Amino acid sequence: NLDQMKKDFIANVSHELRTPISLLQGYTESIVDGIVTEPDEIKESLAIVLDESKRLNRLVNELLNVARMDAEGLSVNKEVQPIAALLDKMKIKYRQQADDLGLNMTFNYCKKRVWSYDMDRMDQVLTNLIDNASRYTKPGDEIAITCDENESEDILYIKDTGQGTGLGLFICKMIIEEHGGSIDVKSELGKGTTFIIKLPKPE
Amino acid sequence: LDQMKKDFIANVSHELRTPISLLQGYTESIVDGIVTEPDEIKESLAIVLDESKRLNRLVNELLNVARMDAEGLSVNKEVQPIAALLDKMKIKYRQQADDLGLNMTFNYCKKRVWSYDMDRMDQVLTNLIDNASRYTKPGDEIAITCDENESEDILYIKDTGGLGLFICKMIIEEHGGSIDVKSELGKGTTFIIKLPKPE
Repeated sequence: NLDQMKKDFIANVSHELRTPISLLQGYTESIVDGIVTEPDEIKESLAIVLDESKRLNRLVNELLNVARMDAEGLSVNKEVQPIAALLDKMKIKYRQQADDLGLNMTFNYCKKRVWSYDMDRMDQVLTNLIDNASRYTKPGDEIAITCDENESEDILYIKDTGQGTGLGLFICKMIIEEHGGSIDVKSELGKGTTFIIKLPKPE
Repeated sequence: LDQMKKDFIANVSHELRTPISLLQGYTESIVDGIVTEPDEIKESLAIVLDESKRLNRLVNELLNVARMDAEGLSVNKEVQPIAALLDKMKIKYRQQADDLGLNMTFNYCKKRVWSYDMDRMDQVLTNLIDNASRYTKPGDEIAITCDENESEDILYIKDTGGLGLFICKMIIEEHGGSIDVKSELGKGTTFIIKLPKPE
């Protein structure tokens, strides 16, 4: 039923991208065709144009990450390497967008831990999870990534204080399972959501 | 083919970035009070409008290709006229043919029943017309015409000018048909689709 998931994802994505385009087109045309005229209304219109343009950028980057994840398939080549190297990439990648969205992003208790993972594939996974949290969050919210371990497994928590579709998270689950690991989620309609990634310790 | 898809996404990433950067940058200069004089704002919003149209065209072309890949080789031909398909194309590209200054002509196609999967052929014709739209300029023409040989129905897509085309070929071959391409550098390209007659 992967095929149907892909169809429903594409259907949902089409709507989510067309809507912001139709909105910033209509507001722009409204100004250039002389329908909106009052300075306050021109300014409110342009603020929406800018907001929709930023939302489109975020939607497009999220979709392309899902596309790359899918195109790379199940190819996982784990290397023993610090987990902090991956989290530091996530930290620079989302530094500006966290500013923009008013989000506090934290990376906690991971210093000097050496894990076994595929950097490029886990980048794709963490991108999709952060992208997901960034959808459902508001200014003043937090996205906290925390490391832990049990006797056989390294553990990453991604927590936020926050058919259509699940594909992104379903591909994430496949990549993690190809690491020999697991992913679970807990969500409360209070508080927010936590993803739990477990990966086998380096042998 | 994994490198075809990887190369397509890389190309798509590059082409989407430009218009999105322009929309955001040229708008923000106005909201932040950097670009202020009426002449100036007019020229900036013309760019935003033009780039929003470009983005939309690109997004629709990409999602069509995604839908095509997602349905794989699923073809269920149904016996029905072709004019139903070409009517949807005419509607779907009416506004875009203005935006780009293109003349899209659809010759008369007698309403004999063809045999074809509407949604897969819609996808195919969308991709071929999208393709022609990116190799033309204002003034140019895209003309769709129907023909027949003894055992096949023939659609010609000719204009006066990767992965998408490859999947088009797969879909047409699953109809039991064939796709060919002809091009005289300068004059333009002709795609030739042959489908088995129903009867």
